Amino acid sequence: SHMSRKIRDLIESKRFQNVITAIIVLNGAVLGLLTDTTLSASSQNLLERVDQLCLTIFIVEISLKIYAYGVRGFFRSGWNLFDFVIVAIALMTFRIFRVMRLVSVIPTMRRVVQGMLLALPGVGSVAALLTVVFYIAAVMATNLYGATFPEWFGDLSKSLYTLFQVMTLESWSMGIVRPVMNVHPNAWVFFIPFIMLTTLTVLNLFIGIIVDAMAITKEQEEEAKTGHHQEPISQTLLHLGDRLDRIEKQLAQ
Amino acid sequence: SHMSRKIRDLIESKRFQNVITAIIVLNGAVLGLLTDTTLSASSQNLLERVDQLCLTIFIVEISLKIYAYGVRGFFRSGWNLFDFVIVAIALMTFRIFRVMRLVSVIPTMRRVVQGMLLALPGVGSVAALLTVVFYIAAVMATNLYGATFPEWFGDLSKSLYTLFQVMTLESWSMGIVRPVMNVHPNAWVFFIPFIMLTTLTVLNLFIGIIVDAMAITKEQEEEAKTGHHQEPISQTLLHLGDRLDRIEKQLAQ
Amino acid sequence: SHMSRKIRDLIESKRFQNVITAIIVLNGAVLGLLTDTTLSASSQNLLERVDQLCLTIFIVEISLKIYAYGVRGFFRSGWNLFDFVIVAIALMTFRIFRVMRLVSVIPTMRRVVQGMLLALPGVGSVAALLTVVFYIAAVMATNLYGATFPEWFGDLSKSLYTLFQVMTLESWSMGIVRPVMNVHPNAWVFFIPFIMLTTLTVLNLFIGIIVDAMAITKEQEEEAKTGHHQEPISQTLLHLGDRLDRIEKQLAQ
Amino acid sequence: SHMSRKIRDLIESKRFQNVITAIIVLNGAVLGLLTDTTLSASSQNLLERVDQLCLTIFIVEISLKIYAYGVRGFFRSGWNLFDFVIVAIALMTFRIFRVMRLVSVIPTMRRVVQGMLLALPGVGSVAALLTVVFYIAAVMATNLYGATFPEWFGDLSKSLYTLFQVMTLESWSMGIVRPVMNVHPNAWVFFIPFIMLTTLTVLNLFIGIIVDAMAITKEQEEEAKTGHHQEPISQTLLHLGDRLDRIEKQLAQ
Ligand SMILES: FCOC(C(F)(F)F)C(F)(F)F
Ligand SMILES: FCOC(C(F)(F)F)C(F)(F)F
Ligand SMILES: FCOC(C(F)(F)F)C(F)(F)F
Ligand SMILES: FCOC(C(F)(F)F)C(F)(F)F
Repeated sequence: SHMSRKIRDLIESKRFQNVITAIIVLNGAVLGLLTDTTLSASSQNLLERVDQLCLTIFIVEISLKIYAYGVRGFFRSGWNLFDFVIVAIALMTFRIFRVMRLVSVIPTMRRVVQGMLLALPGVGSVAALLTVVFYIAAVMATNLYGATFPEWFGDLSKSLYTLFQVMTLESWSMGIVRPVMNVHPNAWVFFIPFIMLTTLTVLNLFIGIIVDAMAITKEQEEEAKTGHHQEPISQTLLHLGDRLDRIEKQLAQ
Repeated sequence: SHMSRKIRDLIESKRFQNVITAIIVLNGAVLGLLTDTTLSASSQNLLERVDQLCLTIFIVEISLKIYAYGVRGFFRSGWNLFDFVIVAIALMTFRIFRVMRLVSVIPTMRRVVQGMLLALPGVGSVAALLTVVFYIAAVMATNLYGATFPEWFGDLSKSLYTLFQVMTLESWSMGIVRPVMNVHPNAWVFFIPFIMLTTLTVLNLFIGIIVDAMAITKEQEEEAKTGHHQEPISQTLLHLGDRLDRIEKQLAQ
Repeated sequence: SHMSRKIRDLIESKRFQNVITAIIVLNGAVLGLLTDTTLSASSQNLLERVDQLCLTIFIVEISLKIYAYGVRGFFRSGWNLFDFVIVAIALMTFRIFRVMRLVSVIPTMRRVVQGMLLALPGVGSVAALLTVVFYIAAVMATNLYGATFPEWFGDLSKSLYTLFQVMTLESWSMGIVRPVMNVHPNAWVFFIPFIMLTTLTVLNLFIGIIVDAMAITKEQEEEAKTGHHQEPISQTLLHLGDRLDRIEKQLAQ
Repeated sequence: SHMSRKIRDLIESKRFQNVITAIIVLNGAVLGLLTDTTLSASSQNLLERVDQLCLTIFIVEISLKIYAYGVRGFFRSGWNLFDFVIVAIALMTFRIFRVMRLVSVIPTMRRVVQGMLLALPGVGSVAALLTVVFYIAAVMATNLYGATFPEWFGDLSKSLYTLFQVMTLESWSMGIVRPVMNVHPNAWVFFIPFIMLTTLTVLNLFIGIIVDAMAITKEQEEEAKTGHHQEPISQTLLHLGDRLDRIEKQLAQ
């Protein structure tokens, strides 16, 4: 109980964070050195020991945490969970994902990610509309072009892949649409509207995420530093209205 | 009259919407399975029955609607009409367009689309300017390059297609402009200004649609949930001016 | 003097504008039909008469204008001048530029263009910075790569062209930078920073034009329709401060 | 002391600035003429004298400055330092960088750059997140594809280069991902999420820089011209609250 408190004070320490950071980076650097195919077996052996170590430190850390907060207190945070899964999973193939923990552990990084996650609900409808345009476009392109262009359109999967490439504008004309039009001369009537509508919609999607993510992140940075945020101008004005109701009611008296 | 009301209450139900949704998706999934060229004839036969069914359910739905609102009440909504045409047309070649009904039937999706449609008027002039730049650029490119580069510029249609590809930046240089400059060394004086002006204008077009669409959609989401929207800060301030005129007029008294 | 006034009333008419519009479009459509290389000589002859006619109507129009406003009144407008040059020039090679007159004659189109022109001053410094980055990058790329890659970098002109292509991201890697790195393995140290800095700066340029152009255009549309614009919230608030100074000064009394 | 003041008045002069500008441009134009490989040795000799001259003028300038402000006063400005290094370095290989001095010497250009530098801190976390996604993606692509695609993925450096090309969307599909999928058919499960996440994040990075840079630059342009800036609407409203507290406190009296 005094122990809990002294440990929670270690954990919530800034030096302790710096140390977990340093270990994430180290574990990351070593997984990077291990991509190098030319390494001696002793080189690889060291590196792989450096990694067992990193992972052991994380076990202690997570222990120090589940303890100083209890099972239900730790698992109350999605970040703790994420930290827990990522570390636990290594105890049972892309280990480099452990480097994501730079996000869970560094607060300003965590707040960028939380802004983005929190913005996802409010673009869900733009994303659904994009999804529907894709699905429809892919069925039509399969039926229209699948028999004459089967590597690009031969089945629904192929069509979706190709249309995604088309929406990114990558070789959409020299590589896809001009060859298509040599066999189907009006194919531009399909492809040009597809491009116009998906590029508009995907930028609508991007801009909505970003504008909202940034506003959320900024409120969170405010709360984290002063315990509150700026009131919306919206509600500042309403309050000004209140002081003017209590002046018109004191002026009638 | 009590029937009408009990049916309108079915139709406007949330369970009924969920069911029409489920049928759109089903009809959609089956039109997707039917792109698959390898299907047995019995497989295709089933799928095609699953589709007759979906379309029959939509007939009933639309019936339940034209009735519970009458001919003129139903046809008062552009969405009802859209629903009606799309379903009626199937009763007389891209049937997959029926999946658009996910937009007409799901309200938050409908509001995204309405925001976009409603924003179109206020960019009509940017779009016209883009149209004029294209038309002019295509006439000039036809006259300048049509004889030496006829696959890309040989007629007005070819020129427009090529210029659209150029504005999207797709192979504009390695694939179009460098080959053009080997014959017409100053062609960069045409193509580089075209690119600068159309990319600026089309992004002006995109940003205007999106900024307006989003503001409209957000007002509509507000009205749908509370029957009104936020007053513009603009007009909140004017009202503050009013309470200050009735305080300066009570203070002169 | 009464004539002047009755003519100025014709000119400023909405039917007269519709008629000049109709003639611009006609002249435009015919210059378009004339790109078609397959035309009979009689077909071309007609079309070319349709064009002499269009241009004659414009002479009358401009006459009706220089008269009903006098030499100095007409030439007081940049649009009148533009109209005058474009029409006069045809009386002494890209005639299709006459279609620009759709912009000079249609007011909502004119206001889009005026917004863009008026926004140019306030991005002049971002544009200059882009210009400087290009100039410097092109000198360095010429010296670094000109001897080994002379078609892309062999002189300053070649370098600028190539770098413009690189900033648009068009084949920048498969077509330019990977071949360059086969001879100069660290060339990515030049090209990747160039891309990062020019794409950031050119989007800064684009966004500044567009945000300002749109705000200006919107003020102009306001003035054109009601003779004034919205006061900036900025100055609305200052005025609110004024009414509160005359309430604190009446409250001290 | 009177000398200092009369020299500081020269230096801070508008004619003196115009003259340093003119010399930067000249030095720049000559370094440009010197890229031209065809020059006579006498042509190159002149040009190289024109450059010694330019650099001498800059020595005097910098002297006139270090003097009229003293060692610690001059070196108090990052721009003076930059000017000093750039000029001093030439006294000990990309000399064309001297043209950057157009930025240090022209104030509206300096303010664009200061806005951008000052905005960098507040996107540091978005940039770090992009850095982490890249690092992780490059380790995984090396392990997944390095043995079968070693020119693109054969080591970490190769992977990062390729992924940067992929994020710019340049030939990402016809040139990289389709060839990859012929050997590793599910590679789209890696590449398409990479593209979606990096393009979203890099645009978040770009938009944050630009929005902040522009706001900072605009405040700086305000201060430079009137010695102060616009107060944030934020704080204008708070002040309005103050005058309403001194009216409710005078109205209770
Ligand atoms: F070598 C490691 O550095 C990386 C990481 F993740 F390991 F820390 C990074 F920071 F660049 F991303
Ligand atoms: F298989 C069907 O799913 C699609 C649709 F339209 F049919 F519902 C979608 F939702 F993904 F778009
Ligand atoms: F055939 C003519 O139509 C064109 C123009 F300019 F001539 F009017 C346009 F409107 F599309 F641009
Ligand atoms: F020839 C010189 O002109 C250039 C510079 F930098 F030298 F001044 C520029 F202005 F275009 F960039």
